[PDB]
Amino acid sequence: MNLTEKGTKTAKLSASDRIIYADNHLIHGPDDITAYMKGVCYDAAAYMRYLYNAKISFDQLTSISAQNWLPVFKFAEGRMWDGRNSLPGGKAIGFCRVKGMEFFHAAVAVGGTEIRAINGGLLGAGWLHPVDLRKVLTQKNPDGSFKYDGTDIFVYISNL
Repeated sequence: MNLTEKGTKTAKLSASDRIIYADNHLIHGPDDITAYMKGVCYDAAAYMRYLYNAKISFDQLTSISAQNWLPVFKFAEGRMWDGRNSLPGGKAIGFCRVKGMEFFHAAVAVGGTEIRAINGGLLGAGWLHPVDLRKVLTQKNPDGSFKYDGTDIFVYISNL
């Protein structure tokens, strides 16, 4: 992804300082992830995982863009959200159509069932406008999918 001047400075902090930085400026606001990187939902999620010391090199951060994060997140290899329990703070949350497991959105868990994201409409339309998944994904199917916008989706917690 492309970084801003501020996103570059923040990315080159030590692993320790990056965690402290995310906690103080981003996971609960008041900063907007768009002030750090110029990407879309997947890049916002990857940037936050990188700050929390995920297995992402600076070179991967500054060369992988948008959907190319999908083989790094490996969402379908993670834990399915059961629709009721808390999401682990700072983790990447992936949303896919059941049919073909086609991922269309990524968010960041910020506590309980709340998420921050960009470019996701009802699943997060701005980093500073958190969404409670329990308010949006209320109807759960026998397969563990949820009814969303006329179709069925899975919710996965990336291990990244």
